Amino acid sequence: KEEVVSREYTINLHKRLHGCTFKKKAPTAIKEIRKFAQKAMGTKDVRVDVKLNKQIWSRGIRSVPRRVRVRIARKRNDDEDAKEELYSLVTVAEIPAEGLKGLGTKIIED
Amino acid sequence: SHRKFEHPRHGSLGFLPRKRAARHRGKVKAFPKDDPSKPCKLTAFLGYKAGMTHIVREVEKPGSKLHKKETCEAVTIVETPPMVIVGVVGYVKTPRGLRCLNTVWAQHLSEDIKRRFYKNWCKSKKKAFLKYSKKYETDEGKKDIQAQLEKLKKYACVIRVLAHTQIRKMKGLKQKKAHLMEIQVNGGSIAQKVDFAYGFFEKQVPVDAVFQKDEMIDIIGVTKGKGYEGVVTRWGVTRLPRKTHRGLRKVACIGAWHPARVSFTVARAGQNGYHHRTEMNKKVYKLGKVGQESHTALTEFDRTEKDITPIGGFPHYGVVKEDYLLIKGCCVGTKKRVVTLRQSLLNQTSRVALEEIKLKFIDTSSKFGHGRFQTTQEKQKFYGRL
RNA sequence: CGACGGAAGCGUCGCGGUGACCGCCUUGAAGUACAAUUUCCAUCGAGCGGCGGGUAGAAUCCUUUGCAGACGACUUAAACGCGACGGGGUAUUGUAAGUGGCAGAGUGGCCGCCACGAUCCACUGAGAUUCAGCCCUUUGUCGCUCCGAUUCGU
RNA sequence: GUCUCCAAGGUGAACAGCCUCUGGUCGAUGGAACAAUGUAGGCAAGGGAAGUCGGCAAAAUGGAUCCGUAACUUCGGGAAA
RNA sequence: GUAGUAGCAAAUAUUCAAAUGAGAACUUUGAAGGCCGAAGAGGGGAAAGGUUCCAUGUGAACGGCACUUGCACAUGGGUUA
Ligand SMILES: [K+]
Ligand SMILES: [K+]
Ligand SMILES: [K+]
Ligand SMILES: [K+]
Ligand SMILES: [K+]
Ligand SMILES: [K+]
Ligand SMILES: [K+]
Ligand SMILES: [K+]
Ligand SMILES: [K+]
Ligand SMILES: [Mg+2]
Ligand SMILES: [Mg+2]
Ligand SMILES: [Mg+2]
Ligand SMILES: [Mg+2]
Ligand SMILES: [Mg+2]
Ligand SMILES: [Mg+2]
Ligand SMILES: [Mg+2]
Ligand SMILES: [Mg+2]
Ligand SMILES: [Mg+2]
Ligand SMILES: [Mg+2]
Ligand SMILES: [Mg+2]
Ligand SMILES: [Mg+2]
Ligand SMILES: [Mg+2]
Ligand SMILES: [Mg+2]
Ligand SMILES: [Mg+2]
Ligand SMILES: [Mg+2]
Ligand SMILES: [Mg+2]
Ligand SMILES: [Mg+2]
Ligand SMILES: [Mg+2]
Ligand SMILES: [Mg+2]
Ligand SMILES: [Mg+2]
Ligand SMILES: [Mg+2]
Ligand SMILES: [Mg+2]
Ligand SMILES: [Mg+2]
Ligand SMILES: [Mg+2]
Ligand SMILES: [Mg+2]
Repeated sequence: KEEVVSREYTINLHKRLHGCTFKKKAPTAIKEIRKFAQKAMGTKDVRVDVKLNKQIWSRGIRSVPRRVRVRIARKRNDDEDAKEELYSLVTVAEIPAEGLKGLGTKIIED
Repeated sequence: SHRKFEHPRHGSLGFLPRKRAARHRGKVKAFPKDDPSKPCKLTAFLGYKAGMTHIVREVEKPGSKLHKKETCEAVTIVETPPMVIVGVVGYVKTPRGLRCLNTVWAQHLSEDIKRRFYKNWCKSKKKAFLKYSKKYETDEGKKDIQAQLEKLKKYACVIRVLAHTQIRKMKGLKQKKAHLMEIQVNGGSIAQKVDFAYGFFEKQVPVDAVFQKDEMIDIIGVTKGKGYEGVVTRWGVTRLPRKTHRGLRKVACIGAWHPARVSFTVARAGQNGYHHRTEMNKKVYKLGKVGQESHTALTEFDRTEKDITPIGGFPHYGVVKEDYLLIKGCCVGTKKRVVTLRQSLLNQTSRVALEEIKLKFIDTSSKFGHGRFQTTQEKQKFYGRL
């Protein structure tokens, strides 16, 4: 519909990382988030903000958060002969006072 | 020289090869012997394995320790919604066995059955039976259809109906492609069989028309798959001593010097499970008819209002809402696997076969844990409505 | 065309149409010089150029599922349902954090107040987790509905 | 395989093991699956060496304080009996 | 031929962003998460080696995957009693 769109998602990392090897759990979370953005935005080029990477690794390589609230912003790449026209930027999102209860997908305005 | 000590061989050579079955739906290898003096009746039915539970009943077995006592026995729930007849096929007895003579189909076929004829239904143009269905629309075409039926009445010796399941009615299966099979018609003359089959075109046949309560049936299906497996698990050979170099989960000697070849009777690692099996003498404890008290888990002794499905649903299956059969013991295959029910080929005369079942209690607690509440209301009342 | 034939019927029979043979008549054969396969049949298969009629699909790869699985393979799904959240059901643990307490062995100051205190009690069978191969599902939110590729014919 | 110098904090008897600061370093080709067999590490109802040439292997015991400690003895020990 | 087969598996571990480059899982910077844990994977020296030291640059080969990399190759510099 619109190439430039931003939304906030709640990713359930617990079920995606179930039974994963400890030494690959947090690294696998990065791959799962990258895959999640590709399906939710249809853009192969996905960039993970350093703050989100910090949150993923906050509790070490084993204990990744069960659920994470992230903002995915699809935007146009404006560099000479970019491999892809668009790319998605995944960043951390604020959690309301009530937490992740009753919180679905939300579209962010301009 | 002779083996030092004698024990029976591990495993059965009557179930070889231990390969993956070339089919997913259970095939009926043999139908019951036909008795012309009896009314026309179907001999088989398709169902889906929903799950297991246990029941309690008072045994009536004179001379037994359990006489007038209560026994707890496991049972399997098989959801058996009515099947739809969509065609008829006749076979002629030849010196080379039965040969298929002709196949007559019904005018209207559901989308679920038509999916069985495609590998990608959505991408196709869905042309199946479109031209065939048109000849039902003309007088000359109708005469041809009737002529084919008369041809079966004259030459056919075995008549089977084409029936498919209404798989859409069980949303837990997540499948829209129905299962089709040939079900033999026993009883009556050949003409009656054809008239019996043609009369059911596009109509539904309930499971109660095939089976009933307290009778012995055979269950046919494909066992649970388990992939590549070693000899110890696959064949039951004993493990080697702890200090065995290069591993102990093996057969030590796979053959004498002569014959200078490995024999087919020696245990070898390979595929385990997903094998075709035909299990005999499964007693029907209960037949649940939708819209009737028989569909609920009520008994003459337990008046608690509750359904057959345990609270939380049958794990990996869902909620049973259609007709179902309660079968003593265990059934082949995983949850959701299509199973074939067949009438017994033997004459059931043993006391166990003729025993009249009377259930006292049917457990409906959650099977996803150590369930202690038979109903959701009981659980809610326990926690002050939680 | 009609009837019959189901053991592999693919044939038999009847009626009608049509050709040949036969019947009658006419005409010819050689110098192909003394033999040189007596090429010509039906069994399908056809391959082509034309003249008519007929027909207007699938499979596989990519994706998906886990009733399957070493890899292949297999069972599912692909304009409406599916997918991502969330909710409910179910289950595991055992009562969260915060607040309050005239609960607490006692102890240190001040003139009952104040400070310290493991633990205890109330809110609280609470909180957390629950398909990843659990069940139901819009009360509610959101997305996607198909760019393609490889082949296959009596 | 190859001589030697410097040597922090916590726990503790301890330059034991375990964790940390200074300094150093992520150098061991990577990716995807989670079959058999294997190697390394575990656990297990009831029985408890019936296994096996043989308790092989593993398990059990383990620190400290108090009590208590036999035969035998070269009178010292045995003894952490 | 075997055969694109046996095989690459000890020493806990990598991840994100950006820069550079024809080319980045492997170079550099920053951030995070780990390890050595002072009888060290830290800081020196004796033997032994002999330029491996430092800067810049680099077609190939070599560093048993790869490299923009370097204890490799090329040019120059460097050891004061
Ligand atoms: K022998
Ligand atoms: K068994
Ligand atoms: K054994
Ligand atoms: K609390
Ligand atoms: K409580
Ligand atoms: K293994
Ligand atoms: K023994
Ligand atoms: K030296
Ligand atoms: K001097
Ligand atoms: Mg047979
Ligand atoms: Mg399996
Ligand atoms: Mg040995
Ligand atoms: Mg269970
Ligand atoms: Mg939920
Ligand atoms: Mg699923
Ligand atoms: Mg101390
Ligand atoms: Mg120490
Ligand atoms: Mg034991
Ligand atoms: Mg025990
Ligand atoms: Mg004992
Ligand atoms: Mg013994
Ligand atoms: Mg013995
Ligand atoms: Mg030992
Ligand atoms: Mg002694
Ligand atoms: Mg190899
Ligand atoms: Mg090796
Ligand atoms: Mg590897
Ligand atoms: Mg290593
Ligand atoms: Mg590395
Ligand atoms: Mg260590
Ligand atoms: Mg450490
Ligand atoms: Mg020292
Ligand atoms: Mg190399
Ligand atoms: Mg250098
Ligand atoms: Mg050099």
